[PDB]
Amino acid sequence: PGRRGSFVEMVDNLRGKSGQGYYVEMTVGSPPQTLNILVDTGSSNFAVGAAPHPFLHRYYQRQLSSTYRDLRKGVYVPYTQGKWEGELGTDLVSIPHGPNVTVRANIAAITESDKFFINGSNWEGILGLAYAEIARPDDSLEPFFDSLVKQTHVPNLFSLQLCGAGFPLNQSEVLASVGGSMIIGGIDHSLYTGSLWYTPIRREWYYEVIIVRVEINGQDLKMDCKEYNYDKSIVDSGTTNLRLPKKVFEAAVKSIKAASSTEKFPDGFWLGEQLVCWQAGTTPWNIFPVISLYLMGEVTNQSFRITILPQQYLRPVEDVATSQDDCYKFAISQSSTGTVMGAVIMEGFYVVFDRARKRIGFAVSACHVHDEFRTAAVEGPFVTLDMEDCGYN
Ligand SMILES: CC(=O)N[C@@H](Cc1cc(F)cc(F)c1)[C@H](O)[C@H]1C[C@@H](OCC2CCCCC2)CN1
Repeated sequence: PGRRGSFVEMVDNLRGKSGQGYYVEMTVGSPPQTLNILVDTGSSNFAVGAAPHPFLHRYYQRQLSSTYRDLRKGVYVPYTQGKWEGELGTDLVSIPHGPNVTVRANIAAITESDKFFINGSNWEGILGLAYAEIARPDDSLEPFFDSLVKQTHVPNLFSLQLCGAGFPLNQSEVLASVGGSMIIGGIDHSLYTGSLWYTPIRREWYYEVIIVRVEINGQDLKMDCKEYNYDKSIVDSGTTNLRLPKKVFEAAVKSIKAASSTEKFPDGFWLGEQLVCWQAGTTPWNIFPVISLYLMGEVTNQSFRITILPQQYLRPVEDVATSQDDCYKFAISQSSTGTVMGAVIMEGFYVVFDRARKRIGFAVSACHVHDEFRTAAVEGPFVTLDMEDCGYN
């Protein structure tokens, strides 16, 4: 059958890009104050700029909201990239291109920050979509999505289609372009092709999953599967890269270098610091390998795999000389806090965060970037044994 799209009001409600984040429009307070908010499945606090900042064009003004409630408590959140400090309160919140509901939610009003806001990102806050376990100050601060589900009839699920352009976008182009969809309360069948395959959420804190095998162009990386999930593996729209545990990163880059060895790239490229450029239209996608991550299935002893292309893990960037060349940075990097399946990997797929059934679904995205010879893929099943042993304790 033809796939129908039943969530038209929410399709195309995101803007942004992998490097600076994808955001959704929200309103806070009464009368409504419109703010653009970063969608972050890797944290659990809803927070907004609430004081002037050189990178903010607007911010939440609590004194102008008749529905604001002061919780008289400070909050601090330290992320990988940056950090902020603020003041807790609650207020009425809505998503204009979302469900037609208004809920009272916890809001951290950011008063101080460091390396948090991004110049020209066009967002002024963050929506942490993960679970209360990782909320600051503690798990008693109910996250936004929990409030939404408790106060309304919205089903306990959301899905994300992050759309990478495959070329650079300046601030103006981001403003005028659609960056994807966040479907709150459902799955929109127009956003993917093929089947949805589900992996269990191991524990409800981050959106933690278990990787059981890694291949580079079909070649098994052949590491003990616990290495892939040391000390966790998470699905995170708030991180740009695919980040891998140090040892896995070292093995994967050695394999990616070997597969792409018809061209030599500088160390700075592989360290994700330096861009590489090709003459317009000549990027040699075919010399770079595909990367497959096998994920634990819902059926005992079954796994499935998701496969990405270099069009996902090579992130388009503007040249230092703004020429006609096509330039990119390598968007796979090392981590000391486990695997992070960031935005550049989520760009290949429509990802379903099925909280009700404690599982994450993946399907090939209808907006993934590819070429005439290869596409991203989601395939299965594979008979995989002792998959629970892949989890790190
Ligand atoms: C690059 C990075 O830090 N991304 C942030 C969002 C983000 C985006 C951005 F543009 C600027 C930022 F400062 C932050 C994500 O949350 C990452 C961070 C890491 O979780 C940390 C814990 C710390 C304890 C509370 C829960 C979160 C995994 N998910």
